[PDB]
Amino acid sequence: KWYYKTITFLPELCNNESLAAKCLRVLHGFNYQYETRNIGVSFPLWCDATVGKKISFVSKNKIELDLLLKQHYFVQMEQLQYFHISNTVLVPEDCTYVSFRRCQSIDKLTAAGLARKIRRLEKRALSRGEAFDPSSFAQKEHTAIAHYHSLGESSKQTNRNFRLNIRMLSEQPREGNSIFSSYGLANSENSFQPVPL
Amino acid sequence: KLPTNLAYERSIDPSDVCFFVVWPDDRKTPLTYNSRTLLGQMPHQVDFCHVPYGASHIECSFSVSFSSELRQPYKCNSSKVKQTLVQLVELYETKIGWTELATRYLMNICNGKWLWKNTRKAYCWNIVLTPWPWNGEKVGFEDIRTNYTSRQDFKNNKNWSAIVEMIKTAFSSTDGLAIFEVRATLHLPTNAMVRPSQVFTEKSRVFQSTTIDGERSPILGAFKTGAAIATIDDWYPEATEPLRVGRFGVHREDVTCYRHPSTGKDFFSILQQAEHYIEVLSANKTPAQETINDMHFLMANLIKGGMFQH
Amino acid sequence: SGQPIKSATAEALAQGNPHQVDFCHVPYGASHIECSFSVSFSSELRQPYK
Amino acid sequence: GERSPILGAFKTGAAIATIDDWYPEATEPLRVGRFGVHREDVTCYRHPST
RNA sequence: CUGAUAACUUACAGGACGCUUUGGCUUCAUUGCUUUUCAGGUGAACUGCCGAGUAGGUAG
Repeated sequence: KWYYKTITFLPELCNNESLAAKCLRVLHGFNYQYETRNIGVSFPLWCDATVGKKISFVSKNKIELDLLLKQHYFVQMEQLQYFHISNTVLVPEDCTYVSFRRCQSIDKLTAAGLARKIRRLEKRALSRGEAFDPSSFAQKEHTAIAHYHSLGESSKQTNRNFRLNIRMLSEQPREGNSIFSSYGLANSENSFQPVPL
Repeated sequence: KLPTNLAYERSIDPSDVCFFVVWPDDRKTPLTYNSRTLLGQMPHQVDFCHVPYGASHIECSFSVSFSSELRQPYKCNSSKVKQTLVQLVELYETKIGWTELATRYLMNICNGKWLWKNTRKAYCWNIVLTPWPWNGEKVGFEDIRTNYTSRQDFKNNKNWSAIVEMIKTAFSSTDGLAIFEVRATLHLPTNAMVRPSQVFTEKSRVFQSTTIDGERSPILGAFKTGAAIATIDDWYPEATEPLRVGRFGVHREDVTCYRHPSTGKDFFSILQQAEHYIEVLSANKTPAQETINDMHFLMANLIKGGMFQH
Repeated sequence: SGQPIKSATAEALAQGNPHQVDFCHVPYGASHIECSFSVSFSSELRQPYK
Repeated sequence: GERSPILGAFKTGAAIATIDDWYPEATEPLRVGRFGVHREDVTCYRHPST
């Protein structure tokens, strides 16, 4: 019983991650005035490089789906024609069911991330005795990573520049009602919820 | 002029700059780095080198040798220009001594110019020379930001005169030699970037590495650390900053070059007036206007020096 | 012995030309280098070969 | 089973045979040859005209 | 508008039998390839939490 409003980026030359991140920031601004976790991300044109020009907001209700797509940002990028919002059409039966998963394992591979991890492990080694050597914690020599298309997100309450980094993968077309999260989802601590693309 | 077969051999000989992580237990390990590759879904390697958590500081060690290959050409081919160039060197040596170039070369070794970027966002960095041949204590330069800023800060008479002389005698004497073993200590902020030398790879950020105790470590080049010591050339027409000594005064950062053959200040325009510079270095007085500053540049090129032939 | 075509610009003389060279150096922490060979002297000069 | 630099068999023969200081004047020893060529000075001493 | 105008070469077939290329041999004397080299991340993907954990997750 899922509907979709795909917003395509028209202006012919633009960064897609810079828009996708902003779209998820405004989704994240919502779901706090209306404490809900119902709405997905649905990147339909996710290729290996430059995630495609449009993003939908697949959900069940279709009353919140269109509540959040009128929040004076999506509307303000409509008169100046950089967005093209759809008319909330239903998902067909036999679709491709993908899953956009925030990993967060990639954030703790960065040298800062490793340092942060070792510093925490140093703090909660208060199971006291040997002050374990930070000498015996070396980055291996080589890490083969894929694929994770990192989006330029940032914190509101603190002025910190983070980076949610998200992976596409497709199987098992049914679980939950819905589940999702703050920034849309296919991971958060409970679910591997698919998305009908 | 330019006798179709004329080469010089370099008089300064630096080595690779080996990095060590020294720990709060004053034990030292070879600094190692991470090499990430993004396995693009159904070549583009990137390297990251930081100071590991809970490390005391970094130790950077290398050696440099000042020798006497600038007195006579390696190959010359011509028993006319050989004695011309040997006369020009010894007339320089007698009239305007090795003090200026010796000081200029030695300052870059004593202020950590050869660290390039690693001194940026650093608290304290000290340099210790072990000179040879030498009878006494190691030459020390403590935190080189506060109390070693200008020439006069170095001329603290404790050792400076004892190590400038021995570079003058290296360039003066036949089979003259001075060997400095340079060790720098870098007190960086927690988890700070180390910036070593990068491999060419003709077409992102693959580092130049060596093996120490069976683990790979970044090295910050050999010819890299020679380019740093030879950044003494600020005699080019007007002046802004010191260039690395070349023939056509090349700036790398912006891809122009000063000392262009049009200006008549490149090495080949100045060299082809050797016969002129012989007579002006005989009579009193040589001006420090363009003539001394050209002799400095000509010598600077001969302390370097490949093949000046056509 | 003059100047070339104006293709040797101040920009063109500042392009980095790469060389490939074999580099040999003493590895860090080594005591010293040992160089060994053999030489033999004989009486092949008493009498011509041909 | 590892690649190592060599310094050469013919080059070490040239070093041992750098004894020829008898050529017309005399300054430094040459590689003993037929025409006692200097390698640094691209000229040949001991040339048949002499 | 042709040395013009027209034009059915056909039918059948057994190359076979035999064979020893051989002996001999010295390619050698001499040798220096070398000189000089900058690959380049202005800051930027952070701070926590859960977890026995260089495991695996987690908010903003």
